[PDB]
Amino acid sequence: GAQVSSQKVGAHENSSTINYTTINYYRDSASNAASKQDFSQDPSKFTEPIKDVLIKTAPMLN
Amino acid sequence: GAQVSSQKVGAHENSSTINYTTINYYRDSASNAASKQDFSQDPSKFTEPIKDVLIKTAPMLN
Amino acid sequence: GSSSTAATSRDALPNTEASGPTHSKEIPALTAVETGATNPLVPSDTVQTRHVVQHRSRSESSIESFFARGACVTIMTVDNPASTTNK
Amino acid sequence: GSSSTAATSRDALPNTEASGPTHSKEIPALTAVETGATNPLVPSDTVQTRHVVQHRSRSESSIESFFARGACVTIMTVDNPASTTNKDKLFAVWKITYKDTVQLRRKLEFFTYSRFDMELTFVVTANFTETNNGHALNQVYQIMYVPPGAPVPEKWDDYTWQTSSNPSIFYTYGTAPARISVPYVGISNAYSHFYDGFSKVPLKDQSAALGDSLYGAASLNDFGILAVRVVNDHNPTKVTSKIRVYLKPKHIRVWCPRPPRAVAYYGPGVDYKDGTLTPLSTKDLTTY
Amino acid sequence: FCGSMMATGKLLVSYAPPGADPPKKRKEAMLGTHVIWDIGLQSSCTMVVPWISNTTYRQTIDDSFTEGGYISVFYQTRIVVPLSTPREMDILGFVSACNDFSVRLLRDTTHIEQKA
Amino acid sequence: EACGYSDRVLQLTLGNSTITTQEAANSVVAYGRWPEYLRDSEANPVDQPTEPDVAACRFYTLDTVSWTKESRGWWWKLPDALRDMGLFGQNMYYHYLGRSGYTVHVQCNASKFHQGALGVFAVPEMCLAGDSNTTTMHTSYQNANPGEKGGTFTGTFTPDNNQTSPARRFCPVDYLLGNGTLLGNAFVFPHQIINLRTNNCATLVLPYVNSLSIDSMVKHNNWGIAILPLAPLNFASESSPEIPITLTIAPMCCEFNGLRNITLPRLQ
Amino acid sequence: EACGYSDRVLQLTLGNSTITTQEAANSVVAYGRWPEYLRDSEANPVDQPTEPDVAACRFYTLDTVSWTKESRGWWWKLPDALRDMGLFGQNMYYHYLGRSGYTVHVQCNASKFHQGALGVFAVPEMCLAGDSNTTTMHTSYQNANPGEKGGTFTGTFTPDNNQTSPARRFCPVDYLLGNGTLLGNAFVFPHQIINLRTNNCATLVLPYVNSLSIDSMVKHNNWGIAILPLAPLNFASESSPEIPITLTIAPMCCEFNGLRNITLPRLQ
Amino acid sequence: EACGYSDRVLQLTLGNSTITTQEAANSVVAYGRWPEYLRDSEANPVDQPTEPDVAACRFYTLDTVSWTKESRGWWWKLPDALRDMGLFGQNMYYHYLGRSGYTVHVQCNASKFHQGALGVFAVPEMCLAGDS
Ligand SMILES: CCCCCCCCCCCCC/C=C/[C@@H](O)[C@@H](N)CO
Ligand SMILES: *C(=O)CCCCCCCCCCCCC
Ligand SMILES: *C(=O)CCCCCCCCCCCCC
Repeated sequence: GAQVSSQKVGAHENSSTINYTTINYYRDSASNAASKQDFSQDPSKFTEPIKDVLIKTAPMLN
Repeated sequence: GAQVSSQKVGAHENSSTINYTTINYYRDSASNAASKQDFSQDPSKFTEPIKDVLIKTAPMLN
Repeated sequence: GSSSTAATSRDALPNTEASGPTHSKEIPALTAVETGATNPLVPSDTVQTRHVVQHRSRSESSIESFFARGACVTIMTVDNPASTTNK
Repeated sequence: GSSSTAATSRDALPNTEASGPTHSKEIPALTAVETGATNPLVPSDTVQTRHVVQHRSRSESSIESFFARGACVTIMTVDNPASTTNKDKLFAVWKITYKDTVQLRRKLEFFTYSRFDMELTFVVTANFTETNNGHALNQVYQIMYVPPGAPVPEKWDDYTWQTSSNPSIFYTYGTAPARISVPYVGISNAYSHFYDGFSKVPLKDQSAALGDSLYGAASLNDFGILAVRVVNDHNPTKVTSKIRVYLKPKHIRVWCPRPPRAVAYYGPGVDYKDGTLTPLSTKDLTTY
Repeated sequence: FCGSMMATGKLLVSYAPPGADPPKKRKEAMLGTHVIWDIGLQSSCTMVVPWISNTTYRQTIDDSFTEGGYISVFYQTRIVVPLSTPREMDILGFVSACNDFSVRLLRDTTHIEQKA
Repeated sequence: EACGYSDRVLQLTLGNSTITTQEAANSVVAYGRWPEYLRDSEANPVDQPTEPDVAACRFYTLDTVSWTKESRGWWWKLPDALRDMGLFGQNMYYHYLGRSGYTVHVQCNASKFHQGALGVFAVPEMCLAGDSNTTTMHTSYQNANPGEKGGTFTGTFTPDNNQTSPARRFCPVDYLLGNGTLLGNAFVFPHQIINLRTNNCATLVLPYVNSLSIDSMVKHNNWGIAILPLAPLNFASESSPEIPITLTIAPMCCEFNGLRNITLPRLQ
Repeated sequence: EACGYSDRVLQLTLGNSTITTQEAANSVVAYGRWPEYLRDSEANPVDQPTEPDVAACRFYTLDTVSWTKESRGWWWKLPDALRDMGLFGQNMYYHYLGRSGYTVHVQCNASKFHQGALGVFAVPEMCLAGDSNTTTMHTSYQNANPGEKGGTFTGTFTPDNNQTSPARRFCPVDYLLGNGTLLGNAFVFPHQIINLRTNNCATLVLPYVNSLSIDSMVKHNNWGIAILPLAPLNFASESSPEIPITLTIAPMCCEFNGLRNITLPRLQ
Repeated sequence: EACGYSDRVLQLTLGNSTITTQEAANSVVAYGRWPEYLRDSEANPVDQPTEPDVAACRFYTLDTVSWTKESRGWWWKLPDALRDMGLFGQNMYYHYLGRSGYTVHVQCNASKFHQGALGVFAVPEMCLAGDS
């Protein structure tokens, strides 16, 4: 049941992808650690909540 | 996700390559131990920084 | 057995593209905040920019990353006196 | 599953080759240091050598190997007095750096720029100060990391110790010395062991005192500070504790080599002080 | 521009990267990164302050070494209005981050506290 | 070359300027790295950079200094030394950020009957020691940056004692490389030796070196040019001989960012 | 564009500077020729040219002048007007030869209740008439070149009578285009009209014009920018109204040859 | 539209009510989410729901307030503000539970010679501070 993943490597030694192994000991999801393998989304719903899609090169008001 | 490598063996017992097993527990590279699997390079950039490559058998100045 | 492993919180932000001069009918700089929206502008829209390969990430600013830290919510006080004490 | 495993740091150095007599127009021994270069010569170039199979390695002299050791960068002092005492409960505030001590600093300084993941190990020791006889229950220390900009603690017990966002280590006395890892956190592409300049530009048109700043000093606050305290409440019998911080540079890289510090360190900069400028000892030109 | 429709004008929005005398006159401000905003139907005008710095990252505190420079505003020509119209108006200003923007090294803020 | 070509005789050409030399000990390229423009993969400042090319990337000749039996050595800082040099200094002051490499050509001729050896060194981040024993890192911006005329080394450390009105300047002692380390080891740094009997000069091609891709040329000096007498000047029998040391330098593959109004520094 | 786009609303961007306009009468490109670098087939000076690009090829805003019922008109000369403008003036003075095009943006807004028409003209080799009737072609270099502040036109020709100590300057009469020809015909020259009721400004894109491929920017002015009131300023009922005329100009595809020491002109 | 259509001119129609506007700055849809009925996958109360449709899902015009140099601002709460509005308020009071979206149209005209800017905000769970 071992879950193997990739570490986004910062400062590399004078020493190919590096990995880290994770295994869940408990039956309850809540007991589990944070994956940190999270997703980004486009701000649109907040920065441009307007009915009629807007084109930056053209006049906002027309 | 286990990383198996070779130990450069020093003083051998009256007892074929010997190996050691390594596994990364953390998601962050920084948390990881030092591989010590490092590389050497030729001193040239410091011992012979001269524009015109030099041949030891011949006159340095010509 | 072993299980190995779209935009990720730790993916590099968008690269800055080389931009030259402009004499057109297109008006990015001009807008109308009244509509409730925020002008999606970028450096290359109002000035002459060079090509830049972006390595920076929003990894640490993600919802989990932002709160991924143990915080003190209270200090409880208890005790164990001498049998004799009146309290 | 299992992943198994050009010149390696631990590869055997070059073998010495058998060399005979010579009567030629080739002049290896002769050269010209003026060019800025160092004669790549080897025993077989100036003398008759035998064949030797070389087993020796430069493994231990590699950048990582050279620094692969925990070094003491500071000693923090904190305490926990009797509630009654008039003087304040003593909590420690240390500005993070490798210059408060000399050993590790001299090693890092063999080079201009550096890059590396930092491993901090904390050795905590406590003791009784007064010819008293009262005792004290096992102490629990709180090592809080306060980055530049964040509310620096003013009292052993003020709101800041909540550490909602800042990273804190809650160490328990008598237990295996505390340890944490830190990535390459520099605002630059590499740590600067030396900065030949200033944080400010003195502008004519503007008052002298304003444009002034320290020589060789960049960010007034490079990496913030380490704020340590004893979490336990004031105890009738006073107990003083000391926190020794061991710093080890891992996954390290270095650039542009320099000549080692030849004379006694005098402050955070390259400054030397009178009376310490004569390192070398007396020894005659013609005496073995 | 929250002034009346009958009110015209041309303003100069400037951005001057650190290292020199902070602009106190259009002349100096005009010499650096800027935008000549012309007031009309399009109520608002956006000036992009490009990521121009020596260090890969700047400090979230006042610091000579990681200084960002100067943002100043001026009258390109002058706010002109007809009769029966208000000679004085207010302009609101807004700030936001471009898609190339990021932050790091999470920390506790000073903008809130619990003295007691 | 059986055709004639040789290590001692070179011809360097940058923009409208050309340097010739019949007595050179070859030429040195710092850390084996030839000066280059800032790559897209390594770039930071997003704005279209200013590349003066031939207008600035040419040979500027600084004020000629005099070498004598008494001389303890001379020092300069880059870009500081070129700050007032034609279009290069102008572009450096008009911009917040700037990066540049250099071709350093140190000229010093004499005669087959003269003696002496000039140790010419190119030092990255050449931080120098101050004149004060009561305070530290106190050397003022004005004194730390001599400009074209550069500074000089002293055979002896003499502390600034005027606590009230401090000289606030450097006290670089020769045998300690002006920075707490033994001169004998300065050779680990990109360099060349001007040995009167062997050569007229020293040519060092320096790359842009630094913890950052591009930085503040006005606040920070990337390279330090140190010239010390390894072997003292000496001639025939004259008790007080003398020979000039002329220093000519040329900026390379240099580029600038963050354009605004000109920077007027308080240099005095 | 059904999408929104229009002749009246433009956005010009050069280097680190951007100009916006919601009330323009389109834009004019002198003789249908867009500014360009000197071609090999047409080149003269053999040395590698200096091309400042973004450092000089950007928008400089000159000193804002005031338009009133009394104003007879204003005049400027290129490159003269930009001679003291950042890196462009610096590169112009450091070089013997130089060539450059321009994007001239004349700004002048008012109100739906104001009246008036500004005749904005781009004149090649704009030679102006002197103040003397006893002598000719006598206008001094200092007076012929006002720099950024430019000069102005007069409704009347009044001869310099001080024979002993001559004013040695221009007497440009409005209706005669300051040069012996009728203003009504100035329109044969690249131009635009700023009619208060129709538009905020005038945008003229000027190419490098001249009998030579490249010339002396300091000795010779290629273009003349003349601004005269075709129809007098007028507002509601105010007897003495006023509105600013701001002039912003940007050098284009500009290049320089014959680099040497900086030219220090006797401008006073 | 080369045909005429524009951002400033809109026509909204709900049930027996229609709103027209020749001077609008487009329209905003909170969090990019258009009002919708409760889905089976997300439903809680098991009883057949009451959906008034056109009887309640139409335009109610509240009491007109006056804007002056002195005005510091105004506030309202939903559904509270519509509690007494025809069939919508009736159905709201007759039922234990209820859910609803809204199309908020704030009207305020003047003249090309007037000045001023009204900041109109839609705040989720707008908890306000007390007087004590
Ligand atoms: C709970 C413990 C958290 C520990 C937090 C440590 C983060 C700060 C580490 C800073 C590393 C500094 C290393 C030395 C850098 C110096 O050489 C600089 N002056 C050079 O750039
Ligand atoms: C999937 O996990 C199969 C591989 C198992 C690897 C050994 C597990 C190590 C110890 C786990 C026991 C779980 C603790 C409750
Ligand atoms: C790759 O690792 C698959 C083989 C797993 C071997 C068992 C791992 C032993 C315990 C690891 C758990 C990781 C701790 C966070």
